Amino acid sequence: GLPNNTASWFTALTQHGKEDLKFPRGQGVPINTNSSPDDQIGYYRRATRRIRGGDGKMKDLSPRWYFYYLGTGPEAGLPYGANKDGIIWVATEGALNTPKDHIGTRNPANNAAIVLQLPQGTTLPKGFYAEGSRGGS
RNA sequence: UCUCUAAACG
Repeated sequence: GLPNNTASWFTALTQHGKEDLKFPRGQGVPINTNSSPDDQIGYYRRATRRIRGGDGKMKDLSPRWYFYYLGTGPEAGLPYGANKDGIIWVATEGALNTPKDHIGTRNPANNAAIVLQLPQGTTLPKGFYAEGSRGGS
């Protein structure tokens, strides 16, 4: 198999406030045409860019938030709904609680990234900056 | 509550 591709396919949100990207009910799984109905299960996590030591640049900005598919991204070895700090788990009725082998080992670096967007274009948390809801007034 | 990475003004 190819190695674990570890990064998010999608656009990442940036913090304005201080409270974590905590959804109601487990409802917050994004849309992506190049994915099946079984695929639609995943988690949100933080990216403080705050360095434990070595191999990264302090930049002082607010933090970011990334999504991953189930059994993919940095927490790829957790099952669904696991009890770890700064992970927010999300699922659809229609998804399967299996890890995503192809989606978790293939190469995102091949193109542009996928716009993070909810079903119906449901407006993401006011605490955060997304690619939608641009321009005024 | 909680440290994680490629610049932000939904």
